[PDB]
Amino acid sequence: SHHHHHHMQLSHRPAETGDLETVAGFPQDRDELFYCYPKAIWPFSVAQLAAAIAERRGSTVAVHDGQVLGFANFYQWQHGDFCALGNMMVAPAARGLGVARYLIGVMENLAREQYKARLMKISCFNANAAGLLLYTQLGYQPRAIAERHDPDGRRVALIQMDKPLE
Repeated sequence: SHHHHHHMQLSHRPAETGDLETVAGFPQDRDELFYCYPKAIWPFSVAQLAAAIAERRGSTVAVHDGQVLGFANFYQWQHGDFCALGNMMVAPAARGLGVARYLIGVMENLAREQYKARLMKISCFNANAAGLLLYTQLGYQPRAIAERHDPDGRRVALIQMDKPLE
C-alpha cells in the first residue's frame, strides 16, 4: 500500500579507464562543460577527459548504490602549500544530493595528507550560482575576481576562492 509506512551512502576510489565514458556523460550542455573544464570543446569526449587526467593529479570518483556519481581532480598542486580543485562533475540524476560536498571533503583530505597543503583553491565562473553557493557553504571565501573569456568570446568573471585546511 502507498500509505503504509512499511517498505546517501557514498564511497570513493581513484578514477579508472572504465569510468571515463560515464564521467564524460556528466556535462549536459556547453555551459556545464565550460564551468568544469574551460579548455574543453563541445561535444565532450572520453579522449578529452583522459587528456585532463593525464595532465592532472588525484582524479577520484564518488560511488553510491553501484553508480559513479561524481568526479574531481587537482589542476594545481604545490607540496606544503596548496592544491587547486578542478573538473568537479556530478551525474545529472544526482545533482543537489551531496555528491560534490562529499567529494570536496575527500579531496581536502587528499590535499592535506598527500600534498601537506595548508590551503585549497577553487575558482568558479560567475554564472554557476550553485557552485558559488556550495563552495560558500563549505567554508570557501572569495579572494579575487579575474576576467576570463568563454568559447563565444564573451567576457566572464572567474571568482577565485580559497579555504584553509587545518
